[PDB]
Parts: sequence; structure tokens; C-alpha cells
Amino acid sequence: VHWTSEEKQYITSLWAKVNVGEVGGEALARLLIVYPWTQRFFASFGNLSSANAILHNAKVLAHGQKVLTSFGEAVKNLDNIKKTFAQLSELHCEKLHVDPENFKLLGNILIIVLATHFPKEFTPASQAAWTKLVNAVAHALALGYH
Amino acid sequence: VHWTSEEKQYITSLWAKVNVGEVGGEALARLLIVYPWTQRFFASFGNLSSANAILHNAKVLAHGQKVLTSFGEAVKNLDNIKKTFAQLSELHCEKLHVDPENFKLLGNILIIVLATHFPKEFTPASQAAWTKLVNAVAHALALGYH
Amino acid sequence: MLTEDDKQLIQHVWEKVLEHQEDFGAEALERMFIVYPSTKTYFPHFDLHHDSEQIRHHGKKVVGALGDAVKHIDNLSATLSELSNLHAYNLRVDPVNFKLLSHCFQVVLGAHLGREYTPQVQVAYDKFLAAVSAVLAEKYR
Amino acid sequence: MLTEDDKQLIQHVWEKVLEHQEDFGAEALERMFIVYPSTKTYFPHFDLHHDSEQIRHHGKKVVGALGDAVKHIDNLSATLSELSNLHAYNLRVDPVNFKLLSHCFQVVLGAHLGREYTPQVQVAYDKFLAAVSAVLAEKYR
Ligand code: HEM
Ligand code: HEM
Ligand code: HEM
Ligand code: HEM
Repeated sequence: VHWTSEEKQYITSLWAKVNVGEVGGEALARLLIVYPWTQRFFASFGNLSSANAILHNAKVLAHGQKVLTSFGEAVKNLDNIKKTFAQLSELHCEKLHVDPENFKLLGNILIIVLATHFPKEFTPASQAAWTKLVNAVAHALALGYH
Repeated sequence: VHWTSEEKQYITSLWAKVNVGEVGGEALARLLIVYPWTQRFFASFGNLSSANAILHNAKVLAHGQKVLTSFGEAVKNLDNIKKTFAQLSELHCEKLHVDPENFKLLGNILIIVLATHFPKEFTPASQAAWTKLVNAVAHALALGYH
Repeated sequence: MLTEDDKQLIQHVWEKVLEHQEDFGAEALERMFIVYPSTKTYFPHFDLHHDSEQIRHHGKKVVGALGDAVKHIDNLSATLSELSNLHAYNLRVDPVNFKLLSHCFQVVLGAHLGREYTPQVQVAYDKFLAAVSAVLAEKYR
Repeated sequence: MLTEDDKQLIQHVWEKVLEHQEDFGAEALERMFIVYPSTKTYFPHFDLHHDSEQIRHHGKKVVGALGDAVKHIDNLSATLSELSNLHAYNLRVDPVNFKLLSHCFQVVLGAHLGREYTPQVQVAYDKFLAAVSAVLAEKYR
């Protein structure tokens, strides 16, 4: 990509205030609830039979924390995202066979979650930078297919 | 990408038999007919008011020939596609503002057209190689956005 | 399909939107224009500066149409017929863009409701906005 | 929507398909498995070698269902209700894959009709397959 000082600042400044556990659990729960076919990949996670069950699922929440921690690795090294996710790209593509379209859906969910958590700071400009971020992460993970 | 000898052969051997003018006109006409919103980008092309009008539109046919000739530049240099289309990427993204999803739709149309023209040679294996090709071209053109 | 629960969650959030149709609409549009600049090419006749008169008035119109959609949720196709012909035949709007505006509208809702934009409310609006989008693009199929 | 012309073009092509349901179905499935290998993970219980008994029998079932869809084209949701529950609730099929199989089916049609798979026939089948796909995934919305 091509990061401007302003974009990097919108990303790092907001991330420093992010409750990774809360935001991560929210993002994954919403993925499973809003796009139910994604539950196919989490059979070992136990009860996912309802939105309430998903929101109270310890494994879903813990996994969401690990996923957002991963996004954090993109935030911490904005110019080397493709490289940082090469490993995870192989996992999701070669091992799990997750269609790349879902990487974009999760990214969209994260944008909405960030908006619910930072109403004043998540301006259109901030959204633009963060959308560029989630898209870069999705692109990096999809490389294991292209 | 990562081209195997077998894939390169499926591509070069079939392309050598391709009537670029016919296949190109067919691909573009089908894009405009099957996905009508794409007509937005061809206002200067005259009458596109019906499938028959589109199929008899000289400019649509001529433009399709130029587009398939472009695909030919990918076929002729399979290991340097990203580079070959960098220029066109700027045109479609920065100048024309064509959403990248349409690059994939055109690629899909080309696959179907090739199947109608080469029933015996377009085996599932041949299709796999050609799909890898149109996707690589679409990916290269979309880089002007990422 | 949209359940009775979905409809109630939608209506509860919607009565807040109707109080500031211009503000909400303009914010959704501006986020789309800034985050997805390609969409700006559909509005060359508009002054696209922040809070321009054209953006605010159009924002209100968009919200008004969504409001009508909320009312006749069981009769979407018929209710938005004029608008579906407009977006498909006149404007030739790429279907992908309906998803972009829908997403931006959800961001506006999230920012304004905060804690209250729960996963259940998100599902309800995702279903609703997706249904509206399908209708606005049905003249392509 | 599907016009009377679309339906006639569809039926003309379809009576040929019904003569070799197994062959057509198996070819569409095999192209999907080879071109989009990720889809193979939905069939771990199947021997996926070329022309396997499981691929041919399932191919016939898929074509049979599409055939029923052709018959009750005005009542799709109701006609495919059992199958929509199956693909959404039991199989959890990713919506993207319906588009992949639809595309592969079109390739099979193109290969078998050659010159006769005109842009008009393609439009008709694209509309038809898209409608069927929307129904098979409607339990997600
Ligand atoms: C594009 C954003 C995504 C990122 C950054 C991401 C990151 C990760 C990471 C870091 C792990 C390893 C967890 C660990 O260390 O235990 C993981 C696992 C996994 N991911 Fe993702 N992921 C993403 C999207 C998705 C999507 C869209 C799906 C499918 C709906 C998915 C399905 C899975 C599955 C099934 C696992 C295995 C975990 C287990 O079995 O416990 N991921 N992901
Ligand atoms: C991804 C496959 C595509 C390739 C390889 C491609 C290639 C090209 C090339 C080489 C030109 C320049 C023609 C010349 O030399 O005069 C061109 C022009 C153009 N393309 Fe594409 N294109 C693709 C897809 C698309 C799509 C999907 C659209 C939108 C639906 C589009 C819209 C246009 C437009 C509007 C022009 C300008 C031509 C004019 O004004 O006469 N292209 N393309
Ligand atoms: C939530 C989905 C959408 C709804 C409900 C909607 C609704 C409307 C309505 C009601 C109008 C007419 C306003 C009037 O009569 O003054 C309109 C106009 C228009 N829309 Fe949309 N729209 C939607 C999405 C889009 C998208 C995605 C685009 C493209 C990015 C778009 C581009 C336009 C344009 C260019 C006009 C002309 C307005 C003018 O010239 O003032 N719309 N829309
Ligand atoms: C053209 C759209 C589709 C139609 C009409 C369709 C139709 C059907 C039908 C009728 C069955 C039941 C066969 C029986 O009763 O023996 C079935 C089963 C199944 N389908 Fe689909 N299907 C479609 C798309 C897909 C897609 C896209 C996938 C995923 C890649 C998929 C995966 C499956 C699986 C795993 C089964 C279980 C079959 C078995 O165990 O034998 N289907 N489908």
C-alpha cells in the first residue's frame, strides 16, 4: 500500500485505546451471527445455536481476541502487512479453505464495531484509513490463493 | 502467480487458435448485455438499447477486439502480468473508476465464451488454467486501488 | 426473512433517524464519498464539500426513501418501483455500490447508537438494507 | 424478472440437459472441484475421482432439482424450501459457492451448445441460476 502520516496516525492513535478483547469478541460474534454460514468453520466451538448463545460462547470470544491481536500486528508494522500475514494466509487458504470474500466481510464488521466504540474519533477520514487497513489485511490473507 | 508447464501449455496452445476479433466482440457484448450497469462506461458508443443493438454495435465489437488483444499480452508474458497491466490499472481505476468486481465478471464471461468456441479442448483442466489467467489479469488491474 | 423482532428493532432505531434525516443521510453519503471515492463519479453535478446544500438535501431524500421502505417492508418491490427504474435505467448504478452505501449507513448508525447497536440490531439492518438493495437493482435481472 | 422469452430459451436448452442429467451434472461438479478446489471440502465423504459413482449420482440430483426449478419458476422459494433449509442449516454452504457452481454449469452449457449458447441464452440462464441461488441461500437472511 502507500501510507500517509495522517493515515498512520488515525490507525495508531485509535488502536492504542482499543479494548482488543472486547472488540475482538464483538467482531467474531457478529461475523457468526450476521453471516451464519461462517459458523461452518467453528464446529469445535460448542453451542452457536442462537445470537445469545454465540455472544456467551467463551471460545468465540477468546478466538476473537486472538484475531484482533493479529490485526494489531498489522497496525504495528503498516509497511510489511503482506509479509506479516503470509503464514496465516497459508492456514486460512491451504488448511481451512475459507473463501477470501469472508475476509472482507470480517473487515467490514470491524469497521462497524470501531464506530460503535469511538463515535467522536471515528470520523469519515478515520474510517477511510481503517478501511484501507482491513482491506490490506484481507488482501494479504487472500494471496495464499492468487 | 506460479505457472506450471502444463498450465502454460493449456493457455498458449488454445490462444493460438483464438479468433481475437470474434471472441473479443462476444465477450464485451455479453458484458454489456448480461451485466447492464456496465453500459454506464460506454456512453460514447452509440445505441446499446437492446441485446441485438449491442451485438451489432461496431464500436463495442472493435473495443472487444482491443480488450482481448490485451489479454493476449498476458498470455505472451505469463510471468510478468502485474507489470504488463500497471498502465491499464491506472486507466481503469484512477481515470474511469470502474469497480474491480467488474474485472472478475468480464473474466468469467471470457471463460464461458472460450467454452462455446472450443468444446473438445476446453476441459476442466484447461478451464482451471484459463481461470487462473483471467483472475491474474483482474488482480493486476485492481492493484491501482490497493 | 425479516422477523417481527427484526422489524421492532429496526423501528426503534429508525424513529431516532427520522428526527435528523438530513444529518444522518448526509453523513452516510459523505462517508461513502470519502471512504470509497469511486462513488463520487455518480455525482459530478454535486458540490461534494462537507455539508453542501446538495449533499444535505439528497441525504434527506435517501433517508426518506428508506423510511418509506420501513413502512411498506412487506411490499418493497412495488413501493420502490420508481426508484429501482431510476437507479438501473437512468443512473446505471453498479450493484456493488448499494452494498457500499448500506455499509456506510450502518457505520453512521453504529456511531450514533454506540452500545445500542447490538449484533441483533446489526442483523436486522443488514437484512433490511440488503432487501432494499436487491430491489433497487432488480431491474438488472 | 424472467421474461416469457427467457423461459422459452431456457426450456429449449433444458430438454437437451434432461436427456443426460448425469453427464451434465457430473461435468458441472467436476469443473467446480477442479477449478475451485476449495469447494471439494464440502464433499469429504465423496470419492472425487473423475466419473465416480457418487459424483454422477449427485450430478443427476443437482440437475433434477434445477429441472424442478424450471417447472415451478414462478414459485421458486416454496419449491426449493427443503433444499434451502438443507444448504443453509445442515451444509452451511457459503453463498459465494452457489455462484461458482452456477458459473460452472454455464460453462458446461456453453461447451455443449457451442454456437447456440448466445448472449440471450446466457442472460436467461444467468437470471435463472441467480434466482435459484438466492433461494438456496435465503435462510441466511
Ligand atoms: C481476514 C481477517 C482474519 C484474521 C486477521 C484472522 C486471524 C486468525 C488467526 C491469528 C488465527 C489463529 C488463532 C490462534 O492462534 O489460535 C485464526 C484461526 C482461524 N480462523 Fe481466522 N482470521 C481472519 C478471518 C477469518 C475468517 C473470515 C474465517 C472464516 C469465517 C476464519 C476462520 C478461522 C478458523 C476456523 C481458525 C481456526 C481456529 C481454531 O480452530 O480454533 N478466519 N485466524
Ligand atoms: C479486466 C479485463 C479488462 C481488460 C484487459 C481491459 C483492457 C482495456 C484496454 C486495453 C483498453 C484501451 C482500449 C484502447 O486501446 O482504445 C480499455 C479501455 C476501456 N475499458 Fe477496459 N479492460 C477490462 C475490463 C473493463 C471493465 C470490466 C470495464 C467496465 C465495465 C472497462 C471499461 C473500459 C472503458 C470505459 C474503456 C475506455 C474505452 C473508450 O472510451 O473507448 N474495462 N480496456
Ligand atoms: C440505500 C440505497 C439507495 C437509496 C434508498 C437511494 C434513494 C434515492 C432517491 C430517493 C433518489 C432521488 C432523490 C430526489 O428525488 O431528489 C436517489 C437519487 C440518486 N441516487 Fe440513490 N439511492 C440509493 C443508493 C445509491 C447508490 C449506491 C448510488 C451510487 C453511488 C446512488 C446514486 C444516485 C444518484 C446519482 C441520484 C441522483 C440524485 C440527484 O441528481 O439529486 N444511489 N437515490
Ligand atoms: C445450483 C445450486 C445447487 C443446487 C440446485 C443443489 C441441489 C442439491 C440437492 C438436490 C441435493 C441433495 C441430493 C440428494 O438428495 O441426494 C444437494 C446436496 C448437497 N449439496 Fe447442493 N445444490 C447446489 C449447490 C451446492 C453448492 C454450491 C455446494 C457447495 C459447494 C453444495 C453442496 C452440497 C452437499 C455437500 C450436498 C450433500 C449431498 C450428499 O451427501 O450426497 N451444493 N444439493
